[PDB]
Amino acid sequence: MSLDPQLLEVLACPKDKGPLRYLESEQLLVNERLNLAYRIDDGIPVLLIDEATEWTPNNLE
Repeated sequence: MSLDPQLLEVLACPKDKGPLRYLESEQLLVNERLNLAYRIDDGIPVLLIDEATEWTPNNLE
């Protein structure tokens, strides 16, 4: 199927257990349902319960 799935694998949220959306540009893992983001810091993705930071969510009224 081409590409390199080995260097990716499946990264899921520790709480939601859902697959995080991988941003290749800045190595960001965002849960699109909780609107929370996990950072991959120097090759190490910090997947913790409370280490999730607020990301740009849905717009307001």
